[PDB]
Amino acid sequence: DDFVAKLQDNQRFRYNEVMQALNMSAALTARKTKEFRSPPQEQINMLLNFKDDKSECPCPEEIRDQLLDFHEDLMTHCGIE
Amino acid sequence: VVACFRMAPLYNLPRHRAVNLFLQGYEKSWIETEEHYFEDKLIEDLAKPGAEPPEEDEGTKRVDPLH
Repeated sequence: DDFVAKLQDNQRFRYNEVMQALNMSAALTARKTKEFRSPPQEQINMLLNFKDDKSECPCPEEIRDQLLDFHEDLMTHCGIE
Repeated sequence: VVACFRMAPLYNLPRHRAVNLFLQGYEKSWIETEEHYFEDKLIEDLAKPGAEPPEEDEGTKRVDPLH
C-alpha cells in the first residue's frame, strides 16, 4: 500500500518535470516518455527492476532502499539469509 | 503517440489496481529470481543414518530417509 503510494507520487513528480523539460529537449523527451507510453504492467516491471546493479531504472534511492529493506525482512521471515 | 500519452500511467490508476500490479511485478522480479543453494545439505542430512546403534533393532540397519 504505502510503497506503491509513494511510487505513484514520485511518478507524478517525474512526469511533471519531464513535461516541463520537453520544451528544452524534444529528442530526449520521447525516450523519457516511452516509460509513460508503455503499458502499466511494463512500467511497474521496470520500476521494480532496480534489483541487482544494472541501474537502468528511474526509481529513486530512498524508494529503492525501502523495498530492499522490506525484501531483506521478508527473506529473514522466510528463513533464508 | 497521443493515444499512448492518453493511456493512464500508474498514478492515474486507483490504489488497489496499482497494488495488484506491484504484487505481480514484485513476485516475478524478486521472489522467483531469489535463489539459494540447499540441495547438498538436505541430501546429506537425509542420507546420514540416525543413531542406528542406539536404536534397538538388533538387525540390519534401517533404511535411511533418502532411501
